[PDB]
Amino acid sequence: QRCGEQGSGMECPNNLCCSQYGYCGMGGDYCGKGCQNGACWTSKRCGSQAGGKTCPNNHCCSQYGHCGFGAEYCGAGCQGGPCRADIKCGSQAGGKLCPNNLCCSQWGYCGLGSEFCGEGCQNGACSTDKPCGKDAGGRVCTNNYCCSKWGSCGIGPGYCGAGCQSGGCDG
Amino acid sequence: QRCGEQGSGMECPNNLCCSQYGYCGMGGDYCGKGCQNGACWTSKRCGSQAGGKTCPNNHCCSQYGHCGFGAEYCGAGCQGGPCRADIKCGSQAGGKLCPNNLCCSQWGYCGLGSEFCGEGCQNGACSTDKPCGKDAGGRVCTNNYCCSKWGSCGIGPGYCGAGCQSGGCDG
Ligand SMILES: CC(=O)N[C@H]1[C@H](OC[C@H]2O[C@@H](O[C@H]3[C@H](O)[C@@H](O)[C@H](O)O[C@@H]3CO)[C@H](O)[C@@H](O)[C@H]2O)O[C@H](CO)[C@@H](O)[C@@H]1O
Ligand SMILES: CC(=O)N[C@H]1[C@H](OC[C@H]2O[C@@H](O[C@H]3[C@H](O)[C@@H](O)[C@H](O)O[C@@H]3CO)[C@H](O)[C@@H](O)[C@H]2O)O[C@H](CO)[C@@H](O)[C@@H]1O
Repeated sequence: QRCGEQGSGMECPNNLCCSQYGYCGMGGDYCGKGCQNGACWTSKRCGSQAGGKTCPNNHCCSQYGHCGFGAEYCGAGCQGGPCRADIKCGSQAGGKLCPNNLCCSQWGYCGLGSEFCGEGCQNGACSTDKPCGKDAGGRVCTNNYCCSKWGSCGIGPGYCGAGCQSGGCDG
Repeated sequence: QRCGEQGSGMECPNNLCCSQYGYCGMGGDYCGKGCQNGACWTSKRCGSQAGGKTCPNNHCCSQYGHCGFGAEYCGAGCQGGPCRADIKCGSQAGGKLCPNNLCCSQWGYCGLGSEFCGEGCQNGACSTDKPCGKDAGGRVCTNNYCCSKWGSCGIGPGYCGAGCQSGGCDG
């Protein structure tokens, strides 16, 4: 239920602002001073102008490095988030990965749903579930995901714990 | 640190899958059966198809009522979320309010950032706190937000509890 640092990076539903103390709400108490994520009155920096950091809550990063929605943020110059432009990736783009765990279609563009994560998916939250490791001819996961003992890619102690074949192993 | 139901409608950062058990991670144990939000393998339903339902994590609802990202989703047809087309609202669109607490600009389009939430903001998460209640001519807030004791609009205990002048007051 807590959010921000007090909630492990958690986000509030419906763009609700996460107060500096880690609770979800709307109003100055949450959206004002110390706002962690959500519709912060005080807009979060991103991309080029902010060390490459991405926007939380899947907001778009304007050409100016500010987080939000609308033509201004998602239109021309958008550096991140659901940009109105099509985001290239995969072999077709220097082997690039999609941002914020987006899947890369076989056609070389970023997205989510069966058309992007389905078959041909190059990276991101692909739902194909290709095996990795000892039995996959030594295959390693994409996105530094952890290859578990059963030889599946994922993130969470069950994938990254002891017996973590490769990737972001805790162990 | 719980997501979905077990964490009060809370969502994971970076489109991480909220498991049936309320924990964030990626993989089948998270993104497969039971997934409550995030980049679930079997995409969430929305729109007119699912009773008017919005998409979690600010995903787009395609014309067919499935949640995701990419041309197919946010492109033509888009029913909700950060569509490619501009979302009209306010007095221009029949006093229509923006979805997901988005701000309705002075011009009749939804968004987040100083441009939609500042001067002229019509509904949604405006950063401007127009006073409500007794000391405001008995003005009421937009979106059924709670007019608080001290005379401010917001959501959360402080605003909707004891001294809630109007709105989504509980007590
Ligand atoms: C979309 C976006 O990221 N807006 C930022 C804003 O952008 C910084 C640049 O602003 C340009 O001027 C904007 C101005 O801010 C708007 O109010 C106006 O309506 O449109 C013009 C378009 O150019 C300047 O040209 C440029 O020098 C930058 O300053 O910055 C503010 C904070 O400064 C931010 O809150 C907002 O999200
Ligand atoms: C954008 C969207 O909502 N996609 C839905 C899809 O929507 C109905 C249409 O499905 C098309 O089929 C998909 C196919 O399932 C994808 O895997 C493939 O890569 O692309 C096509 C085109 O989007 C039909 O061709 C079209 O006529 C519509 O009926 O429905 C599917 C379930 O059928 C859903 O999984 C997908 O997320």
